[PDB]
Amino acid sequence: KPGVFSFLDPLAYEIWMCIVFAYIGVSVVLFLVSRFSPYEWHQPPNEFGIFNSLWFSLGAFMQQGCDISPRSLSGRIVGGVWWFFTLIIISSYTANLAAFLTVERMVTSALSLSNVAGVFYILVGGLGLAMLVALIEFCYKSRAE
Amino acid sequence: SKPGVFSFLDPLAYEIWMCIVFAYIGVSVVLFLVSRFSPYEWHQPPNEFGIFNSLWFSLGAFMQQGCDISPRSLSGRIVGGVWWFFTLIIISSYTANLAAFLTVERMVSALSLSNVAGVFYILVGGLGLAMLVALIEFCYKSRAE
Amino acid sequence: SKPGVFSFLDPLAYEIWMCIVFAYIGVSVVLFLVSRFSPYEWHQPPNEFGIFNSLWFSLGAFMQQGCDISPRSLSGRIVGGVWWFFTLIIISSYTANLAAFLTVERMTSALSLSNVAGVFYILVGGLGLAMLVALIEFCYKSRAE
Amino acid sequence: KPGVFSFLDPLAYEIWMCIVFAYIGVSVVLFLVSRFSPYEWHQPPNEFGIFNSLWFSLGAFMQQGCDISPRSLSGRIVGGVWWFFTLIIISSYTANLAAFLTVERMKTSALSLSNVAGVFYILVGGLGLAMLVALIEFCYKSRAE
Amino acid sequence: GVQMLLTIVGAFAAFSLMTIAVGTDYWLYSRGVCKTKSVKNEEVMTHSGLWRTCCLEGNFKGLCKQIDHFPTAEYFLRAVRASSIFPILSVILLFMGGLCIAASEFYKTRHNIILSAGIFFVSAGLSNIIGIIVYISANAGSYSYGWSFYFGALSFIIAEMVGVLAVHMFIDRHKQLRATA
Amino acid sequence: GVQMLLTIVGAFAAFSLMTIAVGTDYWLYSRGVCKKNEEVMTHSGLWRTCCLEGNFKGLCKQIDHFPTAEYFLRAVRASSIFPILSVILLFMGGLCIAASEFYKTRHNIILSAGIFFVSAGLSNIIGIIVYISANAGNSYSYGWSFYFGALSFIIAEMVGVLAVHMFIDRHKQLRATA
Amino acid sequence: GVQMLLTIVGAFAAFSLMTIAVGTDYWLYSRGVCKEVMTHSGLWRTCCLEGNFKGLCKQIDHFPTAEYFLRAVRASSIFPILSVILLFMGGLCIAASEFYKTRHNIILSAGIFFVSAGLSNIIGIIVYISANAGNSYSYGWSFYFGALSFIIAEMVGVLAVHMFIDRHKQLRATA
Amino acid sequence: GVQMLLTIVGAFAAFSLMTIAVGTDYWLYSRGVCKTSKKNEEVMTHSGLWRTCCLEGNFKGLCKQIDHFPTAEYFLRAVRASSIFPILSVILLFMGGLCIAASEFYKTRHNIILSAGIFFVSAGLSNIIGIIVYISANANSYSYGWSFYFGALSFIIAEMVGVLAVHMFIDRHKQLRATA
Ligand SMILES: CCCCCCCC/C=C/CCCCCCCC(=O)OC[C@H](O)CO
Ligand SMILES: CCCCCCCC/C=C\CCCCCCCC(=O)OC[C@H](O)CO
Ligand SMILES: CCCCCCCC/C=C\CCCCCCCC(=O)OC[C@H](O)CO
Ligand SMILES: CCCCCCCC/C=C\CCCCCCCC(=O)OC[C@H](O)CO
Ligand SMILES: *C(=O)CCCCCCCCCCCCCCC
Ligand SMILES: *C(=O)CCCCCCCCCCCCCCC
Repeated sequence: KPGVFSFLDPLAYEIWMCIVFAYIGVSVVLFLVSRFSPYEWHQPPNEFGIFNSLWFSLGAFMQQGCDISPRSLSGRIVGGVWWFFTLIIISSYTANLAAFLTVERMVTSALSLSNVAGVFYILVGGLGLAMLVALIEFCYKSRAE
Repeated sequence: SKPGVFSFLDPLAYEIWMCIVFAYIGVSVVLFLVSRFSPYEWHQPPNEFGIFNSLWFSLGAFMQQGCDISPRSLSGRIVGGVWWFFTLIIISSYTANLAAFLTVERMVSALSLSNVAGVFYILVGGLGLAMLVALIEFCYKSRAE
Repeated sequence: SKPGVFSFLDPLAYEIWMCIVFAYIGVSVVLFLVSRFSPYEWHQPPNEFGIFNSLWFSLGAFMQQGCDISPRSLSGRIVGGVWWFFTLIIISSYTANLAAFLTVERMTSALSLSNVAGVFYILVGGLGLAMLVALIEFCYKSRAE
Repeated sequence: KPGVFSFLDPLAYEIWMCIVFAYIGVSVVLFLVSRFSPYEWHQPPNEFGIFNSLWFSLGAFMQQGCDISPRSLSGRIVGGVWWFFTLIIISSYTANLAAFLTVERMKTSALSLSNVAGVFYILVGGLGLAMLVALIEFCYKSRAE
Repeated sequence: GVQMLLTIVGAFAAFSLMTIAVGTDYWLYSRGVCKTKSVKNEEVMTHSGLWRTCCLEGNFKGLCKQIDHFPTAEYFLRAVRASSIFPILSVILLFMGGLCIAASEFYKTRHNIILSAGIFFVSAGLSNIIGIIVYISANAGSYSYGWSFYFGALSFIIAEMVGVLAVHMFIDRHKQLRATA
Repeated sequence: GVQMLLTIVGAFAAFSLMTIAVGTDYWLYSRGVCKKNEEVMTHSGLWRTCCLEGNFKGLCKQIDHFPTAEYFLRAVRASSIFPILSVILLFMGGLCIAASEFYKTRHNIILSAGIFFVSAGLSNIIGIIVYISANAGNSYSYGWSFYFGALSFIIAEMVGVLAVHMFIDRHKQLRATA
Repeated sequence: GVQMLLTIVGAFAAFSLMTIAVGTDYWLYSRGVCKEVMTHSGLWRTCCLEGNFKGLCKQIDHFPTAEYFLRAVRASSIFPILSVILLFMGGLCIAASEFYKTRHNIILSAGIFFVSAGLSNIIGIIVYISANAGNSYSYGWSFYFGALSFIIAEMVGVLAVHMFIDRHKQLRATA
Repeated sequence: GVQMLLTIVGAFAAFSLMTIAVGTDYWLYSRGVCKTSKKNEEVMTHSGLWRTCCLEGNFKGLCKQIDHFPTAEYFLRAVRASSIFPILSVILLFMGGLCIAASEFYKTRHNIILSAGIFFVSAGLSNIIGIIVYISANANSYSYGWSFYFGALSFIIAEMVGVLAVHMFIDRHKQLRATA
């Protein structure tokens, strides 16, 4: 039986720790360039604040939908390199995951739930955390009233 | 041999295909809950994340295809951010494990329409259901006037 | 071992490619129909799903690209949902089977330009056709002036 | 030891060079067919100048970017062919990479930071370049007051 | 006016094309036989359609046999493939689309007889996709499709184009009513 | 209200199904011993595995458990903490429903009901996942008790959205009066 | 204006570079026969590199239906030559744009010519590489001049379109 | 007000963490030698950026040097030996703190605060490169040590100070707009 969090095997511990560091760095460089200059504020020149920058850098990495898109030169450079980074990494994961599966299957074979059971705990755990965060916000404002 | 009509669901076990539906129905409801349970937010619904648009969002996020409206609060984003991670692994596990089947069974000592013929019936069947839903409404709206 | 111009179509059989075209022409028409057939929704186009935008949305969906217009009714969304599922399976099958075609050579090297050169021809051909379609119109407008 | 820039081995140097040449090409054509018409400017007919065309093309190749999409037959032919080109090429890189990993290019191991190392230098180098571009623009504007 | 003329011509074309496909035999240039048992076989090129199969070449050029479609989820496929319900239901739906189009030329007041035509044509096209897949899928478990199969494929395109055109006509009628009221 | 009736009926249904599941022994039709022996068909469950078509038809024996990270999962599956927890949360959801019909000025009770039902659904998912994952170490088919638990989840989640709407409607009415 | 000067200098650079490329002999440094050692081949001649002779610009045996069409193109080199023609025609237009100021529709013609010239050069590169891939080989200065010409031409094709746009903006402003 | 307080404390913490990291020797718990016959014996060691100090065996405490040099590969080794990037982050964080200190004295030049923001953000970027160049050059088990985590933690504490400083710049210029 495989480890609960065995879906993180097609990449090394040092690549996940570095992906998080690169994510944080990109989201703080994107914010910086967009909003540092005081010759663009009217209201803010764009919607790329610190909170939104994390969201757009997480969304970009997950190859998901849009809410905003950089419109400056400096900001677009950050976007471009981040998209290229994501491409390689996501391709590498899928490619190396298939390697793991194919070599393991040569030494039906439909992926059992035990193989991918940590993405479900994380999912329900995040849903649990999300509700809790919402209720903390609600309780705070409710008491203030 | 004779690949079964629904042989495109092989790359993942039955319990994964079941728990994905459960997780989808759960993420949508939790997204609906956090977004629209705050009496201290409506000034007229704050965000377009009702119960019917929270299922479209989740469906779009899983299928990859889909980019219309994204959460804008802290709670909603957490929900969408774990869902995005969930989708990534699951959609990279299908592809990777599908490749293993198509490689391992080839090494043994071009996909045909039959292999992917249970996804065409679903597509065409869905179009039929859609035309029945639309026409039903039309009829019910044309009778009342 | 010998490469062909249009050898990027090898994974999916001829019939699969043919039926994808038929399903694209079908989803698009059906999407148009539902959206715009009801005479109890216009007040002007209730949505942007004409006969031209529907074709673009279907093509977009399949190519895993952006969402200019997004379905909002119940019948449109059903059509969209099944189309997104079809696309997913089909695009995962191409990649999965291409990884097989590039391993276990039966009668590893870095893909050369000769393997993906038919695509470049189609790309340049499309650009040429687009410029023509744009200058034909231009001329037509010019004479009317 | 796996070279720093070992994320470019799937596709040949020519393919990489030709992608860049085709990217420039597509961008120029998408700008031309969209803005040359004297009978559409009422205020340009759309946001597809030479800068946004490059951004659209770049985003479309990376499988990200939901800023804008063409709204003209001439500009939608370019879009469609570019999306098709992208699909093939990105699938080719994700499939040929899995061939390299699965078949040792001399059990399986987990990709190490050494393997995907030039994608973090590019990213960090790009972030540096982005800030530099931003600061020089701000410095220039600050010397113009 | 002109839009209805295109629709009429296109309606007939798709119906005609599809009826010529379901009736002809030049669907699949296979490699089989044309005869049965006797008191060896002759594997020669055989243009085989839906119902009959004549040997293009060979000593028995022009002898058509009755395709034997029955030599859980596989029985159902055979039955559908054997009865060609989908390629025959497309012909039934395209014909009903023509009746609806013709009826709307004598009863102009009823605007809902034009929408019906559109749905019939669109649904006929969708039934001709299941026919294509069923055909190919069942035929699987060297060949070259012929002109009869391409008329069936071409019928779809023509029908779908008539389908959108009929929907456009329906909308146009109702737009006139929303401007004169 | 008609909406209130749906919630009440749906709440009871969810609770019923889930409790019937945890208590019955028809979760997984397998082929193993029930008392060196023979592998007759059996209908295992959560707390017991009772062979079905066998010489000792109707003999039921406590599921043999425990035969640090692996230790944690064993304890979670053995105690069925999650399946049981879902029942408890579903029960409390019903109590909240049967409390907004008396203290109908608070309206936070209905929101509690919603969260309880929605959180009882999430507990149910983890219970299913833990059950499917411990059955790792050929003829494993799922029975009606397993599908009653799964059916409860859907029924619970539907009550959850319904309750949130019921809560939202209360506040919308209060907003109009102001 | 400043834009016109660049459009002219750029056009010359593009045309000149590409003409040099088509005419030179240092496209791909290979290892083959020159009558087996290194041989800097080109588009029309494969000239020997070092050895008993060092200098012998032999001809290419381009011809030792998906392999006859490719060969025909590669051999005739239509596409590389076609780019040169289109770059030349774009230059005439710029020059004609001075004399016949009134006719603003000549500037756009130059833009299309330059843009289409780049697209012909793209097919050139692909056709060349694809057929020549029929040994450690490296691309010489001549090949990069061809590739650099494409870039310069595309840049002169956007600038021309801007100049055409600006013409019409002045027409729509004053009137 | 209190926003500046966090920045100062956070900037000091980031600086302090990184300096400890570089100077210490507990980066990589490997299994190697610590002594420059024809015999040998590999025992568990806690490597660092400069010295490989043994923590077990008869050589417990003997701190040997590391011959990083026993053209892509050369460049990697050259950078990894001098620790340019890890030390560069130290230099940048120290300079970024000077700017914040310089603020109180010169409260009429807003570019003092934005300078701190760029140094702190750029200090984080150097830290990323240092981690990568240490993990790539270094490549039978290993497990990074608290010293390596003080580096990683410094990056986070320096990126958070970076955004905080940039907000201070933004906020100050916003107050000027109001006065106008
Ligand atoms: C308004 C919306 C308009 C959207 C417009 C988008 C157009 C995209 C076209 C892609 C064609 C790609 C497929 C090309 C198939 C070529 C087949 C071929 O060459 O076949 C060779 C044969 O198999 C052996 O010789
Ligand atoms: C507005 C649009 C323009 C602005 C946004 C631009 C974003 C750039 C994106 C990706 C390129 C990243 C990779 C570039 C370098 C890859 C090739 C390379 O350096 O390869 C070296 C190798 O050693 C050779 O052998
Ligand atoms: C606007 C706010 C932004 C959105 C914020 C939420 C986004 C969450 C995304 C991904 C969660 C990934 C969780 C990964 C957990 C991995 C588990 C782990 O640490 O496993 C260690 C391993 O078991 C050792 O052996
Ligand atoms: C309002 C927005 C909601 C729109 C929602 C659109 C849903 C369409 C999505 C996917 C199709 C999935 C269909 C799956 C059909 C079942 C397949 C099947 O029966 O597989 C055999 C067996 O179950 C295996 O063992
Ligand atoms: C409600 O009042 C109905 C108005 C529209 C009627 C359209 C014609 C009937 C529906 C189509 C008939 C079925 C065709 C496909 C069958 C497989
Ligand atoms: C319509 O108004 C035509 C007159 C205006 C000129 C528009 C077309 C100019 C470009 C002609 C084609 C250039 C060469 C194409 C083949 C490479």
